[PDB]
Amino acid sequence: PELPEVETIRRTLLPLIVGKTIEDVRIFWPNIIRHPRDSEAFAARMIGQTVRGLERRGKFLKFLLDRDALISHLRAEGRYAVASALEPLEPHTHVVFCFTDGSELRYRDVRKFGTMHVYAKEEADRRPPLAELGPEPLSPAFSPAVLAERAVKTKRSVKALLLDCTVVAGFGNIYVDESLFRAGILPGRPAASLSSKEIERLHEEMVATIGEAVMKHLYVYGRQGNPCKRCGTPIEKTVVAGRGTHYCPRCQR
DNA sequence: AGGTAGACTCGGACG
DNA sequence: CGTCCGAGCTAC
Ligand SMILES: [Zn+2]
Repeated sequence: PELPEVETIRRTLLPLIVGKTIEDVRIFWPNIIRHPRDSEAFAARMIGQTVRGLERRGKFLKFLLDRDALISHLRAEGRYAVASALEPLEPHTHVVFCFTDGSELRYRDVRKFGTMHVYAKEEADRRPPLAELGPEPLSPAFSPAVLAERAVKTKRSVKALLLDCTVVAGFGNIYVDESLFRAGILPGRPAASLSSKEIERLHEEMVATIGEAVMKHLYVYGRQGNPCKRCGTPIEKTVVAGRGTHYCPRCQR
């Protein structure tokens, strides 16, 4: 899931778990657990804590308990569900939080690619994976000025810059390509090559693109070989910043 | 110094 | 049957 979907998960999951108390934590793929390094310590420490809140930073979910925060990243295919301990688990369920009311918060991930870290709440923001995370794209903290300052100081492409979690939080591949198309900027452009006008336009399209998605369709992403919706030129796909990258070679320069 | 590329994690889809 | 893919500690 991308940022807007993670926000939807945050909003919908919270009422399904708030106020529940963890009675057991079962782990079927210990590698998902990144901190504490020992999955048995991870399980032991959460037992007895009650869920108090659920926040989002970038694409990270931050479960707030009594003493600890659980920081979870789902990557592309991770998913949470709340269900009865009496019913068989869905396939690819790797971690289950069992509540005293007989319900469970289950984490599934066919790719086994997501991560979990638990720290005392007051430490979470200054430890991985939240440490050094950039500002929320929809916050005043993410400004043209902030974007301009990062862009001038790097030799990287503008696409690489936008994918950098320290620059802006959780702005995914799809939204990078869409925003660059909407701003009329080629993804392979050196970030430092962007004018003030272009940085302003890019910031504006980033906010509009992800903001529109958060409230509730694609110009380029996955549309290679099909006509641009604005000019009819075939959309092209190449590798930029180590990712599949889609663009219109007429609309973007 | 620290910015930056590479290694790493996985299994479904693809040739 | 190998190769590809991609979000977010190690080593030049
Ligand atoms: Zn076009």
